[PDB]
Amino acid sequence: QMFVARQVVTNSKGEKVEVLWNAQCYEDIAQLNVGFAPVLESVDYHWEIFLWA
Amino acid sequence: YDWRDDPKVNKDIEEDIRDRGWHPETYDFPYTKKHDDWVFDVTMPSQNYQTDLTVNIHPENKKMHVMKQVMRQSYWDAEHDMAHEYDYESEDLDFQCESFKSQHFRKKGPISQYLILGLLPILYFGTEFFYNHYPDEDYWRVAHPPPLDYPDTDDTDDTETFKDYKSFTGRRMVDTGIVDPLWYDIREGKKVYYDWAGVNQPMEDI
Amino acid sequence: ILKVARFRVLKMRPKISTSYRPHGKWGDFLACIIPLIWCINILTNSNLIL
Amino acid sequence: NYFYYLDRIKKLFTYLNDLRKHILKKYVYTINHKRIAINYLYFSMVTGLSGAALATMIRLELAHPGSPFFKGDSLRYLQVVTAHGLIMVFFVVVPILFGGFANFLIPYHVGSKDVAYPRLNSIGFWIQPCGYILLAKIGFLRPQFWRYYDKTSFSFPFLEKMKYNQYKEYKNDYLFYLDFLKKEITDDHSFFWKARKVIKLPQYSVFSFVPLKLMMWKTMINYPESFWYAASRVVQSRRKKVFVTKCSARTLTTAGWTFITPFSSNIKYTAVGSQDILILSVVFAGISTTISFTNLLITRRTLAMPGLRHRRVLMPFVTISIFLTLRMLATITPVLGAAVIMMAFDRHWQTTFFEYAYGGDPILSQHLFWFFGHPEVYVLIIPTFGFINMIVPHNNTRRVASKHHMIWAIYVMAYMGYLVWGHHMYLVGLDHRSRTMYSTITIMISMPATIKVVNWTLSLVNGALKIDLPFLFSMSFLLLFLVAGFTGMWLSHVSLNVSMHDTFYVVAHFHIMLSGAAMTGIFSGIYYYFNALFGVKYSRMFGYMHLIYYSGGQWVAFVPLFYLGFSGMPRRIHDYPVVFMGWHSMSTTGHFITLVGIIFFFLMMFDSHIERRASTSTTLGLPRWYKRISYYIFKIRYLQHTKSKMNGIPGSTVRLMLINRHFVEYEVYEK
Amino acid sequence: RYSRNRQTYRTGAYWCLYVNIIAVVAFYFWFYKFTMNFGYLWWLLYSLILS
Amino acid sequence: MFFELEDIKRRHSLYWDIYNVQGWVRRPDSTLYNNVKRGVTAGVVASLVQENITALVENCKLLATKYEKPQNLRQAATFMKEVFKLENYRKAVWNRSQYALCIGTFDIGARLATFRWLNNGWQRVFAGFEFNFVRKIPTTMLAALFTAPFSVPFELARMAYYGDKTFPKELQRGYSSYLSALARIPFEEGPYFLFKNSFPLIIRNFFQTFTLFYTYDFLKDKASFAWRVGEQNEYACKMIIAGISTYLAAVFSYPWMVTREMVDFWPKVPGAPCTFNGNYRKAAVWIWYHEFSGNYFAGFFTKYFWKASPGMFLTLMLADKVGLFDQTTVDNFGGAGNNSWEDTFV
Ligand SMILES: CCCCCCCCCCCCCCCCCC(=O)OC[C@H](COP(=O)([O-])OCC(O)COP(=O)([O-])OC[C@@H](COC(=O)CCCCCCCCCCCCCCCCC)OC(=O)CCCCCCCCCCCCCCCCC)OC(=O)CCCCCCCCCCCCCCCCC
Ligand SMILES: CCCCCCCCCCCCCCCCCC(=O)OC[C@H](COP(=O)([O-])OCC(O)COP(=O)([O-])OC[C@@H](COC(=O)CCCCCCCCCCCCCCCCC)OC(=O)CCCCCCCCCCCCCCCCC)OC(=O)CCCCCCCCCCCCCCCCC
Ligand SMILES: CCCCCCCCCCCCCCCCCC(=O)OC[C@H](COP(=O)([O-])OCC(O)COP(=O)([O-])OC[C@@H](COC(=O)CCCCCCCCCCCCCCCCC)OC(=O)CCCCCCCCCCCCCCCCC)OC(=O)CCCCCCCCCCCCCCCCC
Ligand SMILES: CCCCCCCCCCCCCCCCCC(=O)OC[C@H](COP(=O)([O-])OCC(O)COP(=O)([O-])OC[C@@H](COC(=O)CCCCCCCCCCCCCCCCC)OC(=O)CCCCCCCCCCCCCCCCC)OC(=O)CCCCCCCCCCCCCCCCC
Ligand code: HEA
Ligand code: HEA
Ligand SMILES: CCCCCCCCCCCCCCCCCC(=O)OC[C@H](COP(=O)(O)OCCN)OC(=O)CCCCCCCCCCCCCCCCC
Ligand SMILES: CCCCCCCCCCCCCCCCCC(=O)OC[C@H](COP(=O)(O)OCCN)OC(=O)CCCCCCCCCCCCCCCCC
Ligand SMILES: [Ca+2]
Ligand SMILES: [Cu+2]
Ligand SMILES: [Mg+2]
Repeated sequence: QMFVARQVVTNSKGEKVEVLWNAQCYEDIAQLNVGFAPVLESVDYHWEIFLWA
Repeated sequence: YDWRDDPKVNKDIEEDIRDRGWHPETYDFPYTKKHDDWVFDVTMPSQNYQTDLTVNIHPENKKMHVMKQVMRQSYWDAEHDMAHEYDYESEDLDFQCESFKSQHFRKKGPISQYLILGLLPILYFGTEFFYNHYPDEDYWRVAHPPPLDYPDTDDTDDTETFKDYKSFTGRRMVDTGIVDPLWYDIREGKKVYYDWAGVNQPMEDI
Repeated sequence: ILKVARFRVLKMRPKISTSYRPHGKWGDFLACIIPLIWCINILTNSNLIL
Repeated sequence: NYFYYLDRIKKLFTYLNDLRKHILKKYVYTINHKRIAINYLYFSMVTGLSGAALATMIRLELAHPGSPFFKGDSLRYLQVVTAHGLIMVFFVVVPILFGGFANFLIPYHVGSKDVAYPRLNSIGFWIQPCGYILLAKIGFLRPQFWRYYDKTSFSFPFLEKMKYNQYKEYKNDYLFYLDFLKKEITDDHSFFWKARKVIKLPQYSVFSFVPLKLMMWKTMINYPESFWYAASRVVQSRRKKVFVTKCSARTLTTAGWTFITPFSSNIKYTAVGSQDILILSVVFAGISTTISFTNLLITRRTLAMPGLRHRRVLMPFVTISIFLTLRMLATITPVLGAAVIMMAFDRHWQTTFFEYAYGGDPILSQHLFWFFGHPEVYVLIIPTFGFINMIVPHNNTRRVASKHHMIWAIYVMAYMGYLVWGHHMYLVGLDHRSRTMYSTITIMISMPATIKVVNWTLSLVNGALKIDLPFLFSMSFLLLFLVAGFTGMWLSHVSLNVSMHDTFYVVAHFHIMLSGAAMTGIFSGIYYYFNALFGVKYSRMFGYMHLIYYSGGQWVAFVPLFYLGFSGMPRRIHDYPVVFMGWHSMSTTGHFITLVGIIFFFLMMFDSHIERRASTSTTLGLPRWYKRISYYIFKIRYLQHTKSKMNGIPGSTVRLMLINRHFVEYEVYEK
Repeated sequence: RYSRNRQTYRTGAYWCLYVNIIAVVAFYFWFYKFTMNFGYLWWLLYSLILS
Repeated sequence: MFFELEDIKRRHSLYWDIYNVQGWVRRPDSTLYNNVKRGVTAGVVASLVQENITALVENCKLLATKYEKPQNLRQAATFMKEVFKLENYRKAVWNRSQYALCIGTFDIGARLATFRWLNNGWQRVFAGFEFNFVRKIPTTMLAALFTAPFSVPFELARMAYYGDKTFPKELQRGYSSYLSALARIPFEEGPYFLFKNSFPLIIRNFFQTFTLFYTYDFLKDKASFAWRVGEQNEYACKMIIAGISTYLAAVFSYPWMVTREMVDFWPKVPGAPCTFNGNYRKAAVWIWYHEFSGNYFAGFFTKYFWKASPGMFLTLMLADKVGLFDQTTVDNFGGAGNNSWEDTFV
């Protein structure tokens, strides 16, 4: 639920960089699963969507 | 350490099979534990047999493994959560700290009140009608016909109706069939409805 | 209804919807013929009775 | 220590006090939008149960002729009907949508830490209960509280003050006080009740008929209560007849939720009491709506995330509909407030605003009320479309069909509903020019609804369907809405409207609209945001039961009402011709089926909380398969997850052999 | 951009409670003439007195 | 006075209502003897047919497992004749007829008697459809719970009798018949041998009886408009309603009976604890909370449907015929309908 895939791509400057594909939601942050574990389940429930405003 | 709280030692603790492998007390808040990964050797062999002519995969012969229960939702720790949410009034600056652990996470708690939640329509309607006796105290009571000539003749009119039915005009009307047959008999001081009248007998006068 | 219930489920024949945004411009006008006919019939009958 | 148990009890007391403080801080004094929305949802559940109880009362009264429920209380029935309508309109759908759903979703869909006015949001939440109670308990509460068998003659003489009026003059003029005292005492400081029963006893020339409870003053002197116990239900005599009046004052009634004048605005017909309470509560709810839409609109305008300040398209359809409805409410609320204030002035100060005798215009009241009333129902309905418009794409893994066109259709409906308020006043006697204009615009309104219907239908084709309970609720909502709008369009027929005005056909139409579509969309949104609201997944079994029973009850309840309307049954009538018994029984059965569906919904919530299982997103992090690479990723992860979930059940061969050789009951053996 | 905002409104909650009380009591007294008999549930009045 | 709790008896005064109908009035036919007799008759008649059908189907399967299944009508006829003349079939028919006599008299009869006792008095609306079926719901639930465990002892006795026949001569009890086995088991293994771990059977019986009786009673009155206004065939409508009722009963009852397969018959992982700890209640809870219905709905017809549904359908039809679902309906504006005749025509 954090990243749905990853790739390693060599940029024009010759350096290899990692690109991660974030999990997405259909226009609904409420439906978006905000987590910090490689888990599909929606474990974390946040009362404050924007903790730091 | 207390063995009374240890399921392995204390046999009086009823294990919940539906929560096997999930320990809410071990959650991180935010949860940062990985419990799912690539799994093979169940139906798809982990080794390589694409070009093995002498080996053919039979997925039907799937060996049974340990049941994987769905993840249990986090359970609240009352003291820890209360301490975390507690803030000192005139001793704490009004601000939000950088650390994300200060986020207020929702943790499921006691489930008893949800029984009343589920039964609320029954409870609410009972309070509305039975408890408040709405619209009146007689609507929900088992129906009883009035006693003979009770409360007054002008309202009951049992004797006059009986005489009319027993009279020539009453018999002629019954023969016509527009008027249904009499439904009660005046016994020795009491009125008794016939079993086919589909009503209870009048309540006793005491 | 039959097509959706028989083939559009993930099990049978899901379709990769690659379209980003809609592009209809006059489909509303084309569709509104039927409600237009409904309104015309209603007006005709009502006025004839009136 | 000698007080270990006491120490444990002290710890328990400290824990309880800390928990009390924590609960007060987190759920009572909090300004969090999500918590406010959850409390709004619970209050909405309570108010919906109250409305369901009122509807049950109405259906029981209408079950068969003869008033089996109210037993002749036409005024009480009218009050109950008005309470039901007002509670359902202003205190169920509005709290659900603009109270819970709006407060929960708008911050998510605009990117704001909190609403622009957290204080106003909390105030709007905490203000509802008073209005809810006022509009809900009128059926129970009457100015004439006492029942028909209460002997008020045993208590009123104590309240009478003219008895001692003679002493008032001498309390200030002592000159002739002695002469007054020298008079003859007849009834000074004494009460005498005339005989209530014929008594023939030559022995006694006078008989006592004083109340039994008032017989002895030794207990009355120190009792700090009014003398109503003596008159309260002290006689066994009763008359169980429908024609026996239960309320002496025939004017203690209500003029419905429409507030038709001069019936509503003249005390001669609707006396002081529930009518005035409803007037003031309507003004109160108007001000509450003022606060609510001010807070929400300013939140959107000032705290929307960069990039979504003006792009209405990008926001989810529910949020767009909510904002449009808030703008409509802002436009229309002052008109209703002014009309209600004028009604109050006519009732109390007798300003004769609606009295034709000296320039009053009774039809002006209807104009002003309906000008807000039709936009009110449009406000109620518009947010319901967003639920389906969001759910169908989510489960179909496909973009919604013509989102821009649907937005423009809802907008055109919203800002053209301001010129059709007279379709509720066709027969009032307005000029044919205005009548024709209203009819024409009303029939024209049908087109955007057809546009939305075709867009909904096209959203279900050529996609990856993921059947779910919200999807089934959306399908039921569409099925109900089609018939609802068709019946409304039929009502738009002027000639048919003449016969169908104030009949049960309109009742059936607007019930199929509100109770069907709005409630189905509300339940669909509830099941769509169950994880976001309660934090746990719902129970699909009780969810399916609730869906089936609720939809069936709605259909069975509100389809026979069309037959009743065609037959010609008027509205707001508790006793009707015998020829409607069957369809009224069907309607009551449908209502009870709907109640069973509500029971199933509550059991669904209870079972979901019992299960307390973490929810998993169905999209798996890939809402849209815009590319074949995304499709492959989703397929791989989905197959892996299915294998993991099936890891605990036997293989196909084992299951088949067990099923085949399960039977073990034979008689003879040894081959 | 906005400065830190207080996360609780106790005075607001109590003001709303008072608004509800005023609405209910005033409407009942003016139009129904009914005043709640606090002595019927004497233990809530005693709860106030004790508090 | 007699013990710690006192059953205080109190007298009351006269009270009456405008309407004396559409409430609860005990029918004269609702008595212990008559209700029990009708229920026993219907249950026995249904159970005989159900068990005969079960025996015939099982013997057909037994014959087909060794011989090719019929290819045409003539082959089917000879196959059926051979099944009928099979020695095992006759003994199975006799034993299962005894089992049906035991079941229909003590379980289905008890269910019908309790249902009649608790729901006879619910009058219906004259010239209308009965509303407030929520009032009947508690009665049906009470009857179902009361009569649910009346079949587990007989079923366990049957299972023990059939499982004893397949042991060697040394370890075989040697039960003469099902009745002998039932009479002997309580004194040999004890009464609890016929009730241990009875949750699957009890829940199956409850979810069968409740959702059969209540659903049939509800439908037979609510769908009556078909033959009351549409002039449809009342018997055909009742047959369709009974079919729907029995199908719903089978659907709601089979999943709970599937617990037996999951707990005992599914292979156990070597070294790991039992997935359900051998607790049928926990297995049923897992089934209830399981996401996929088909997993535990597999084998619905090959295992349970044709062993349970026909009996329930026949029981419903026989109960309707005898009159266990017949309610009393009288006009509410008639002489006995209401106590206020001054407004019935005015
Ligand atoms: C020692 C004493 C204690 C001192 C310590 C401190 C005490 C603090 C007390 C604080 C009190 C706060 C206010 C309380 C309000 C309570 C209301 C209530 O329930 O009243 C009815 C209540 C019960 O009556 P009831 O018949 O059951 O019900 C009422 C009837 O239904 C209808 O009845 P009614 O029609 O008569 O209506 C009256 C009713 C209201 O009923 C209604 O509902 C009717 C309302 C009608 C409203 C009409 C208008 C509509 C409203 C809006 C109008 C404006 C418009 C608004 C909208 C805008 C429009 C533009 O309210 C009242 O009774 C008024 C209050 C009575 C006086 C109480 C004051 C106590 C002292 C306060 C100050 C203390 C500090 C002093 C300084 C100390 C240091 C030196 O009566 C009482 O007052 C009894 C309780 C009294 C408690 C006194 C204080 C506690 C001590 C008790 C003695 C214990 C022993 C002590 C020993 C000491 C040894 C050392
Ligand atoms: C009428 C009321 C109507 C109310 C309507 C309400 C409607 C709305 C609500 C509806 C839902 C209600 C749910 C209630 C809670 C259910 C909880 C649950 O599922 O777990 C319990 C329990 C779980 O236990 P466990 O520890 O998980 O063990 C699992 C084993 O597989 C199974 O456990 P086990 O193998 O360890 O034990 C099985 C049980 C087997 O026991 C039975 O079959 C007896 C029936 C009740 C069993 C219920 C389980 C035990 C509960 C505690 C003890 C109950 C005592 C008897 C009942 C009265 C007290 C409640 O064994 C015993 O407890 C002792 C048996 C002793 C040998 C047999 C002797 C019988 C008496 C013979 C002499 C007297 C009669 C003849 C002579 C008369 C004088 C001439 O599951 C069950 O036993 C079945 C539950 C089925 C639930 C579905 C709905 C049907 C419920 C039927 C129960 C009542 C039957 C009729 C008797 C009561 C009324 C007269
Ligand atoms: C009216 C619609 C208007 C809008 C149209 C829009 C465009 C077309 C519709 C959209 C596409 C829908 C496609 C549905 C079929 C999907 C494939 C299939 O064959 O299904 C098996 C499929 C499971 O197969 P699987 O995934 O291979 O199973 C493996 C695992 O076991 C995994 O299994 P699981 O964990 O998912 O659990 C499955 C379990 C748990 O799920 C349930 O038990 C579902 C409960 C649904 C209740 C609501 C439906 C109505 C119930 C009866 C009410 C009486 C009046 C009915 C007629 C008038 C009202 C519609 O259900 C079952 O055991 C099997 C369900 C029965 C399948 C029926 C076969 C025919 C389907 C084709 C359409 C039939 C239309 C006739 C009416 C419906 C007949 C059933 O079931 C589903 O995916 C769930 C949906 C099943 C059908 C119900 C939904 C469609 C009807 C919506 C009605 C909306 C109004 C509701 C209120 C009515 C008040 C009176
Ligand atoms: C108001 C308008 C309403 C419109 C909507 C309703 C109309 C239909 C809509 C369209 C859907 C139906 C058409 C397509 C499917 C048709 C069925 C099919 O192909 O599957 C065959 C299948 C048989 O098994 P199989 O799949 O061939 O497997 C054979 C294997 O070798 C061995 O099998 P196994 O043991 O391994 O078990 C395999 C079993 C696995 O087990 C299951 O999955 C069983 C559970 C299935 C889901 C149950 C919930 C959903 C359905 C109910 C709610 C929606 C409908 C509401 C209807 C309201 C009333 C109109 O597989 C299935 O059965 C699953 C697929 C078929 C059933 C589910 C999908 C179709 C929907 C249900 C159709 C039947 C409705 C019956 C009446 C319902 C009344 C409420 O199902 C049936 O044959 C059952 C229906 C027929 C029952 C007839 C007898 C009923 C009364 C008892 C009589 C007892 C004897 C006495 C007779 C006396 C005569 C005078
Ligand atoms: C949510 C509430 C709501 C909604 C959305 C509507 C929507 C509409 N209403 Fe209604 N209405 C009410 C609630 C509502 N109404 C209430 C409560 C009253 C009475 C108030 C009172 O007096 O108490 C009322 C009264 C009312 C009247 C007065 C009747 C009378 O007094 O005699 C009229 C007259 O035209 C009318 C018309 C319409 C029209 C044209 C729509 C349009 O918006 C509908 C447009 C949609 C369509 C026309 C759908 C098109 C159909 C399909 C695409 C399906 C076709 C399929 C088949 C034919 C099989 N309404
Ligand atoms: C939203 C508006 C709404 C809703 C939902 C309903 C729902 C119902 N209504 Fe009503 N009704 C009106 C608005 C509404 N009504 C209006 C405006 C009038 C006109 C009054 C007048 O003119 O005087 C009226 C009039 C009216 C009459 C006419 C009485 C008469 O004229 O004599 C009848 C008669 O049976 C009736 C019956 C019903 C029934 C059986 C339901 C059933 O659908 C009720 C079942 C219950 C629900 C549908 C809601 C249950 C709520 C929950 C379970 C909580 C949900 C909470 C969350 C999801 C968080 N209504
Ligand atoms: C969505 C939910 C509501 C569904 C609709 C309900 C409508 C009626 C109101 C019932 C509310 C509670 C639910 C009870 C359902 C089962 C009982 C029932 O429906 O009662 C009806 C029936 C009496 O009705 P009847 O006499 O037939 O009416 C016509 C008479 N001419 O009575 C009987 O059959 C006898 C039943 C006896 C037991 C009933 C117990 C009810 C308890 C309710 C909760 C009480 C809470 C009290 C809280 C107190 C707090 C201090
Ligand atoms: C009752 C209304 C309230 C309940 C909800 C209604 C929802 C309506 C949705 C539209 C589609 C369903 C068809 C319409 C409803 C059922 C028919 C009806 O309302 O009954 C009236 C009709 C006969 O009426 P009429 O011809 O005017 O009689 C005059 C006599 N001199 O009667 C008939 O001709 C009988 C037709 C019965 C059809 C029932 C179909 C729905 C029930 C579930 C499926 C039943 C399947 C089995 C049917 C077996 C029939 C033998
Ligand atoms: Ca009536
Ligand atoms: Cu309108
Ligand atoms: Mg009118």
